[PDB]
Amino acid sequence: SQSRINNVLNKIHVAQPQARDDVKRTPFIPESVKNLKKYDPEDPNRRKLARDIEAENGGAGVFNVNLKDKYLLEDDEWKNDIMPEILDGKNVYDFLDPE
Amino acid sequence: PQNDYIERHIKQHGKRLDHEERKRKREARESHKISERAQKLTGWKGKQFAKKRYAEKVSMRKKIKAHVRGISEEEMFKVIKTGKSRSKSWKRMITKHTFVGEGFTRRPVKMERIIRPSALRQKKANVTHPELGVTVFLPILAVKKNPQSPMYTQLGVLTKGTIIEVNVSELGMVTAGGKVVWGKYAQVTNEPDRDGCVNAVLLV
Amino acid sequence: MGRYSVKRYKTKRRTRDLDLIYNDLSTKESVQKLLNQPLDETKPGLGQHYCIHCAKYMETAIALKTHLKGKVHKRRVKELRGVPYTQEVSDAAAGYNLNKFLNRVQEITQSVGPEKESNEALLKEHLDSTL
Amino acid sequence: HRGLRKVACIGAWHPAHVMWSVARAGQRGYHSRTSINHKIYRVGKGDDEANGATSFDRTKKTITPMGGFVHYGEIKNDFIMVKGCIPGNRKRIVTLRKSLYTNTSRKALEEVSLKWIDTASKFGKGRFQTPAEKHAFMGTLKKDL
Amino acid sequence: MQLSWKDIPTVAPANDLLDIVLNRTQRKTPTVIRPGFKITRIRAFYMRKVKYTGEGFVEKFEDILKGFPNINDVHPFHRDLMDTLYEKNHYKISLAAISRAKSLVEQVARDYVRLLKFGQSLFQCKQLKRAALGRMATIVKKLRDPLAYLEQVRQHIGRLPSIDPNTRTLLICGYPNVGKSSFLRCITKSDVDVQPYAFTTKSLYVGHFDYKYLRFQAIDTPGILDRPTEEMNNIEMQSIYAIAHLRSC
Amino acid sequence: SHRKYEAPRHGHLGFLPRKRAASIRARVKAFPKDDRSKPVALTSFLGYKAGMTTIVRDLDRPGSKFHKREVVEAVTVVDTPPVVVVGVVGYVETPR
Amino acid sequence: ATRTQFENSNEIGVFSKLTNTYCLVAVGGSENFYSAFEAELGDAIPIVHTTIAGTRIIGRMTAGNRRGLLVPTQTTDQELQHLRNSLPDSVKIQRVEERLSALGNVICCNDYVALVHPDIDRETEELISDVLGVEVFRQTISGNILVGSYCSLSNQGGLVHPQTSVQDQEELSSLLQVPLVAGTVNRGSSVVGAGMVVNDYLAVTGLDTTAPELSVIESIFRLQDAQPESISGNLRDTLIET
Amino acid sequence: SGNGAQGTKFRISLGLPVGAIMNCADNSGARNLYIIAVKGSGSRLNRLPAASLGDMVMATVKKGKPELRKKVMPAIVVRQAKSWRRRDGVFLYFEDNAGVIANPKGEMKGSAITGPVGKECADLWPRVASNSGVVV
Amino acid sequence: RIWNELYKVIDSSDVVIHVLDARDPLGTRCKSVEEYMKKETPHKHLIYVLNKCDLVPTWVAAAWVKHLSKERPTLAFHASITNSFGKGSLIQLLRQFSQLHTQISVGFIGYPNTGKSSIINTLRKKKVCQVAPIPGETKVWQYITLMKRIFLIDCPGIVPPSSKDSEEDILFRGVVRVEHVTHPEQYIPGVLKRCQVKHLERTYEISGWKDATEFIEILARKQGRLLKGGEPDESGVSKQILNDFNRGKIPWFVLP
RNA sequence: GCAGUCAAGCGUUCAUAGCGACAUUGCUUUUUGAUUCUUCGAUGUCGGCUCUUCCUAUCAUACCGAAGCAGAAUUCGGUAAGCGUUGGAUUGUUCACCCACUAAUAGGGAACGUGAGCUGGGUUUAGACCGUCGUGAGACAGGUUAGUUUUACCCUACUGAU
RNA sequence: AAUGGAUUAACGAGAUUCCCACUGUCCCUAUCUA
Ligand SMILES: Nc1nc2c(ncn2[C@@H]2O[C@H](COP(=O)(O)OP(=O)(O)OP(=O)(O)O)[C@@H](O)[C@H]2O)c(=O)[nH]1
Ligand SMILES: [Mg+2]
Ligand SMILES: [Mg+2]
Repeated sequence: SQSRINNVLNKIHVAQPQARDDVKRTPFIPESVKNLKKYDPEDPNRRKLARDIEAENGGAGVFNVNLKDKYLLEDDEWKNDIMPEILDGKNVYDFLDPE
Repeated sequence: PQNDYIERHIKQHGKRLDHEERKRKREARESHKISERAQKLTGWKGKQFAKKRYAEKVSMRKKIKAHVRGISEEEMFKVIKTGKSRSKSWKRMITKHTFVGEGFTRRPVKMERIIRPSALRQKKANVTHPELGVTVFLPILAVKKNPQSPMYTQLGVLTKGTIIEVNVSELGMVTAGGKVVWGKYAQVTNEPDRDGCVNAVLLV
Repeated sequence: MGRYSVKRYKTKRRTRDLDLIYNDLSTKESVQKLLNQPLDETKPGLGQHYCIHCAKYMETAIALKTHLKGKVHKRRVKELRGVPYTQEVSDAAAGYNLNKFLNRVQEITQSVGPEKESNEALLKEHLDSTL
Repeated sequence: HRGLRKVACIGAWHPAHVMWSVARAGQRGYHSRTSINHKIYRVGKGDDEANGATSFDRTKKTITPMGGFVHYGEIKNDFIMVKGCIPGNRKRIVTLRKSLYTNTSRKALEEVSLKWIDTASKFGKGRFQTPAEKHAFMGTLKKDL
Repeated sequence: MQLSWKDIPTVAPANDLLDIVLNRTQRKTPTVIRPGFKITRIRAFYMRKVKYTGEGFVEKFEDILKGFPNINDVHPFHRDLMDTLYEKNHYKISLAAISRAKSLVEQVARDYVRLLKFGQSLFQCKQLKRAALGRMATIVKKLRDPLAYLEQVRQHIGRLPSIDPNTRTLLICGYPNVGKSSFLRCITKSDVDVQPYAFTTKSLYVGHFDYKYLRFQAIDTPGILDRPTEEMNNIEMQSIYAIAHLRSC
Repeated sequence: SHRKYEAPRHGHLGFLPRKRAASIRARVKAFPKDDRSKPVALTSFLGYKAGMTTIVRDLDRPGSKFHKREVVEAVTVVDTPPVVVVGVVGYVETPR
Repeated sequence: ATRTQFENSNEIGVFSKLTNTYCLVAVGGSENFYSAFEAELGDAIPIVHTTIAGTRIIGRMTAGNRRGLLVPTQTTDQELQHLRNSLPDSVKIQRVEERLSALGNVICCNDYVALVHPDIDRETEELISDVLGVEVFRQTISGNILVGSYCSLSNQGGLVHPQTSVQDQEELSSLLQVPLVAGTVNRGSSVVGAGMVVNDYLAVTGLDTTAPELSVIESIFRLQDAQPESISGNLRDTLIET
Repeated sequence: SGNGAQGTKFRISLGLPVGAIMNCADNSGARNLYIIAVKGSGSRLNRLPAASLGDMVMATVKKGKPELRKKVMPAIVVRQAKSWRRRDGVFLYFEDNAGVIANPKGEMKGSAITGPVGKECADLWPRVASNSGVVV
Repeated sequence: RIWNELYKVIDSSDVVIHVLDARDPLGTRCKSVEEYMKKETPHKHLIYVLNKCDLVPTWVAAAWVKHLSKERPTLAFHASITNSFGKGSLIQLLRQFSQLHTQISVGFIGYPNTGKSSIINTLRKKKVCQVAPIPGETKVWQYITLMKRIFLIDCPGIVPPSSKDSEEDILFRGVVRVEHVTHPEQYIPGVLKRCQVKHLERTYEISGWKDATEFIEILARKQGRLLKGGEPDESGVSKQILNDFNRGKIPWFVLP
């Protein structure tokens, strides 16, 4: 062809960085991921995978995910409490701060 | 897909478990359902069932054997009331079929009285022959004898019993001396109002 | 609701508004774009002779001479003197984001103010030299 | 001719009687009706102060809007807050039956959680919730000092 | 279109196809008129049934001539499997018979509406309706033999495998009873019988596999005996154009 | 002729005759039947309708596109004082 | 590389956000799309159901990396509080107000170097370099104005849309310091940023993604532990046919 | 809903009936669109098929490039200027009518979208939301 | 009905003249009609007439009658009354057929806007027929008499129902009333091909034009016909050009 | 349709004095899907806005049946009228035919439903022109334009009210 | 072809077609006064 292969060459010819710095930049893999097992589909001992936590109490349109009970507070005793979000006038999220 | 696949699926899996029970219990019941459809099916479903049931008894018994009326003038003439105020009952239109001739060239509308329309002009006619039993589609050349008046001879009304002069060029018949015959006389046998065909028996 | 106010203030027939027009004068780059638009077929003065204060195209260069010498165009000059009334002025009136409000008023007094007045001075320097 | 707010052709030539289904003019309204599947949100108490305060608001206010309801006074009794719109008008007697059959949809099973109840005045384009807000926002007035 | 032919609905035999269309114009159209009516209503009643039945035969015929894969200019491979298997002469003659049979229905419908406008009574307009339906039934009863052929080539053309000649294939050719079916069963997912007799596969069987992130298809052959090299069995002739046309190893 | 454009009927034939009622208190036509194992429980109640108001609500509904979102909606408020009992009535089933 | 489909849509980057240290998914209907991330990522990093302005399209309203996270103006205070409770205290969260709200279509980034929309303001060009800690460059990919949709990145490598010129890749690879390939995803869809999500060790794309299309994505993003991107030259014979 | 539109579509006010000229929001080259019919519409005597925000309509082009004029093509409406109801307690409306044009699969023809895109339209159609520079 | 009146006047007449446009007779005339005349009515004569010949120059209209003389006699004619061309000639031509028939109906067949009902007005030399530059004039034919022998009949104009022959030259012939085009601006590059550079610049006289989308606005700013708001009306200027193409206010002609 | 052919039956008893179902052959413009661009005198007035009801000979939706029915789709066929059958483009026009949507754009009746509901668009006076015929008054093969029928308070019916 | 024909500026409570502007004619009805 020799008129169409330069279109295909736009995919094949990779790019090169030309290395343009002093600063070194490295990828980041957190070591909890490296230490983690690989999920196996059929296994006597595997993790629950909340697909399956969903199915055992109702189907897909009737199970109710608590968006809470999965987040990090300094005390888990108040993980279910309620932000007031309004007092008399002038809603709360404009007033709260550190100190 | 991927050539014939059901008959391979018959071999390697079987039809069903009760496929030989259900099929055998079909024609055990079909002796009772033929008498059931003939007593039901009210209104034209009992007509076409009886036409196909009677066509089966004929087809099975063959295997055992193996081993001019008068035409009024109030019809074929239409009162054409012309003008703005529809009171001019003068003009007439032929409502039956007509051979018009080869070179015709219509007269003016102010001058004419009798109207031969465009759609009812059969030029060619089915010419059946009693000897050799062959129907040939031949053109008409002239209208010699018309019954019920000598007046419709000049007009050309082609109802029934009208003797027309039909050419014979494709047949190529041989005469005495053998010059060749190119024309005959044929008599029409059906009203062309009922169908656009004009059937004419060539007189032998 | 009424008869006259519906004719001019529908959603279809809305003008630009006072908020954006103060932004167009405030810098020297957007002034030179609007004074030098590329000519367009779907615009009344064929994309020339555009007033920046009144968001309005004029038919002819004669129709800028008679438009600037009028009480209609001396509204919009007097209208655009001060702080352009954003949303932030209305929130500061209820006791809400003063420091967001007062810092913008601090910048219009210091920086954005005399940059605008040195642009409106050059428009009268230019529209008198060409007309 | 003869008007435009009407049915034009009221009948054909047979039968020679206006039939019972051709929409003539007459009484509108003041019929009895039955509307089913209305869902209770809130059952407050008369002795309970701060009925209108939910778990979010925490502002001690009653469900009575400012200056009361329109053509109806104050609430100070038990009440039922049921969604949608009950047939009838204000200061009229309604009767509340219960459900006639076991309902099947998931909409009959939801545990509602109110987040805010409006109490701005219905006698105008009301903006304020409590009469302490209106004095907070306006500032003091001439008849005050 | 290309690569597959499954989208042809049906065709009935002439005893059934005449039974459908004439039943269709009895149920749809109105059916009751009286002799005391105006002549314009009686004439325009039978004008409706001639044209509506006339379109009824054509809309079935337009479902035949559009569906069948138009054997000239498909591809010289798909033309030439159908040459050996379906016999191009009988294929092209029968479809051209229906195209002749379609145009004659248009001629009879356009005449017997045009002749019917001068019927001066009920006893004349009825006869033009019956002669318009009869001369259409003559075309159908005459077409009884080409319809039964086209039904059986419709049931076989859906079950042909889907191949593309421009795609990369590979042909597996050799003698009968060698192992070329058993080779195909282990190389790819396909239901091809492995019975130990000579001519098991009578048609081209295709299976798909993947090498180096691509799509390959493996076309099986029936296996051949060359003996006179000019004339050969139609089962065996399917191999030769699979070798000639298909541009792959 | 045959009406040339089919269209639905204007108005519902079920709620006829459209006429003024017999009393301002609408009568109850039928009650939930009887489950004769349950405790004693009243089946209806009567109160006075008074006005409307708005309600926001965090919609906890599985499957919807407004799952875990907020929804404004309008409710009625029916004034409901306590209601005092003064009588008992018994009914004998006849074949009428 | 994993094929996964939101309810029946192959578009993944519209509906999900994936960084090195956290993942963000929508709340649509059932938790089949949610568990398909936990099959690959697991307990290690927080995968958070959230909405942005009550919408499902959260992969195009936010933009962030393993340091910081940016949410637009229309994000309610509840959806802003809900994100902070879920994520640990390393990741910065800041509501950004701008003219334009689609932060996903506008800010394409890795942990190190980000590109922005050209008409973006100078005030947030400060804010992106502060929160994300990255170098900001004002650039178009072959003259397309939305850099978040037609260009995907990670610290490993990046993928651009196939209308990009040969000259424009090498000019732009000097800025990002990563290898780049004009690629297609989900059978020739040019929108490569919304088509897939990717971090430095995982890629999730649609079911419409074909087997040659996984070959480039696995290679240019260096996903396995024995793929140094040099084997994309050994995959040339696949790409000649495609 | 129909093809391409993921999810369901709630009831909003019908702003654009048949024969309503609206602006064109992409860089394809059309200036105004001209609606001829609305897909997913009802059927009632004497009504007009009315469009809304986030619908697909068949629309012609009156002003634009001569390659684009005189052919019907689908289009998705992104701005309305008739006040509708978000389900949190606010009504809102835009300045003008606008629509982008697309294939029946729902995939965009242009590369960018000028002006703000509606929120209900951006949820229903993913390929619009990839090309939307501004949401709401 | 437009074919029902055609098959009435073909059957009636003896000599059918056929008017052909001198601008372009080969795209004008008919295709199914002349083939029909030899097969079912062979005894009829079917002569051609080239009218509107003052619109075309001298040597070109003399070249059209010579090329067509090999099949039909093909008179050359101009259709007006106060200054005619060929008035005594076609009168003398009809004295030759009626002498062979020693009444004779003569119908005027033709293509629309080619001048059937203006040639009767110069044969009768009075205002018999309705003439107007819009195409759709008559619904019915009318008997028009002279010599006591020759009867003039004017059918309405006939468009052969071919798909091509063109999609867009149907506007370039006087067939469609050009008020009813949905988009007339696309046909403006069509009339640049027909009309030369000098002929279009001898009438509007402005300047040199390129890129016909520009040429319309060159005219629309000079005519001063513009929408409210300073906007050049692309429709109302393109309509006037496509009329002046058909009415003959611009000189265009296909070369022989 | 005509002209044959074949023959279970019919003809006072009856093959062959003579009829003839069920089948079938005669061509009815060319055996290789090329096209046929052919609309051939509807002599006559209803059509449409609003609105209701009724048949089934069912176009959709409910449930079955049968076919090379792998699925997907799609056809034939039955029971069924509960419910639903549209928006536009050219002539007074129905007649005749497209464009798009739709699950589907099914067929009919009720004085060819419906003028003391509307419409006067068209149907039918007197004014006027052009064309044909007539010496003429005038009529038309015909075309164009202009143009008065206007209750209800009566008994019944129906929707509401004592 | 003074049974008068072709042409044409200006003028017209004359006959017909379209384009901008515009709007409850219409989608689809609501409300106020005498
Ligand atoms: N300059 C010039 N104009 C002509 C000539 N002949 C005809 N025309 C113009 O062309 C227009 C159309 O002529 P018509 O008599 O209406 O032709 P038609 O459409 O067949 O007429 P009908 O038969 O009644 O339908 C006339 O109005 C004349 O103005 C000519 O010879 N020269
Ligand atoms: Mg073997
Ligand atoms: Mg003309």
